[PDB]
Amino acid sequence: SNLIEVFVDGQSVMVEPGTTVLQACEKVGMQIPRFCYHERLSVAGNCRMCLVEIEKAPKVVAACAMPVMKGWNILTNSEKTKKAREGVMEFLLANHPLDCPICDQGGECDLQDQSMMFGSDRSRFLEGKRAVEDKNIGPLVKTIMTRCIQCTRCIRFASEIAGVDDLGTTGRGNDMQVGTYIEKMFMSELSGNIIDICPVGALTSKPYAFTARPWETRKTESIDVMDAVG
Amino acid sequence: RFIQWLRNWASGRDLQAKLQLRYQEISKRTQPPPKLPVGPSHKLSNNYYCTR
Ligand code: SF4
Ligand code: SF4
Ligand code: FES
Repeated sequence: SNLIEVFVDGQSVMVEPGTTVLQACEKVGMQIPRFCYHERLSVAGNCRMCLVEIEKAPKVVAACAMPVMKGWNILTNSEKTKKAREGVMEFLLANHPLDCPICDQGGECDLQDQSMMFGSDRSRFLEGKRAVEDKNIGPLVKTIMTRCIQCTRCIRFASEIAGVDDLGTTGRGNDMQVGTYIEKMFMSELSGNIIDICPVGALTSKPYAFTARPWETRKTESIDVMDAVG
Repeated sequence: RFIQWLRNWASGRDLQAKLQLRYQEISKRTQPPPKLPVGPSHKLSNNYYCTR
């Protein structure tokens, strides 16, 4: 009742009528690459990394924002999907500078755990690499806005849960930027909690800045006691 | 010389295959700077993933 069997790689599963292709393929234990998407946020689509070749169609669709019709064959690995996940993640790895000796998210960036598995082998660009300038906002958010692959993820968070309407999009085409037009500081509750959301190492912590790389720590779970909600 | 042929009566006569390469006709040095060819489908427009 209230379901459609969709053959994800030729294998049945029953979802709600009106869910997403992403949640369907993640239900059967698979990962499609995720840049312009978050579960705890709204949904946009302006990275165009999830691209699956749907069966009985010459075109390619993106799994972020579309419903699922009567049961398709969501052909995950094809000889054309790998001509797309290689495709998009060759452009955005060009207009970007050669950091990571010094990029402080250097052990967990999503241009670094996608780029071994998916994507191409070498480069053919071979000169270019625009370089914008940075600024300061508060004494907590160490700020390199050069890297900033414009996935529109920090931007919606101002309209999301933290209701401070502060950020925007300034520019057109190749040249757009993310930071505040005026030099207004941005600080309230949750204001230091953006540096987890930024999926590359363009945003990071100010006191933590130059200490140690994230493959030497020992992750032990615990609880903080500085408030009554735990 | 007379100490020479006593080495040539004993255990045959070699005179050229010395146990040292310390003399001449050991390769001393090599001049040119090297450059390596980059061959096996390193190029573009056909060399392309999901084929390899
Ligand atoms: S901080 Fe950088 S990675 Fe995060 S949403 Fe903004 S542009 Fe994208
Ligand atoms: S954030 Fe990603 S692209 Fe930037 S230096 Fe780290 S791994 Fe490289
Ligand atoms: S993954 Fe967000 S749009 Fe493809």
